[PDB]
Amino acid sequence: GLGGYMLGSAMSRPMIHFGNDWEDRYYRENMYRYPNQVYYRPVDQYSNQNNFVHDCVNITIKQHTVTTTTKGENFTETDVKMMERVVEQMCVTQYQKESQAYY
Repeated sequence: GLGGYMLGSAMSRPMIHFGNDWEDRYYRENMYRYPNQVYYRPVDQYSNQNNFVHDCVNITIKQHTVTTTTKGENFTETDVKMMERVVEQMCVTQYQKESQAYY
């Protein structure tokens, strides 16, 4: 749970076309190191994905930096920015089992 949320047991690595070839490659080359689990606050009612993705691209990104750097990993500012796109996806990629209606 992590308290307020559902840290789902695992989810898929997304694939995302960044609009630049090397930003696609940057993420893809890194998708192994990147999260395999994210928090989600469920869009039961609120609606637009960005509104709930707030607590994700906040607290998931924190919990995949702080808690990964703890073992001696380190994701750069760029690694983190790349992860934003993946975390907005993953949070939905999880609850998509309803929210394919929304996304």
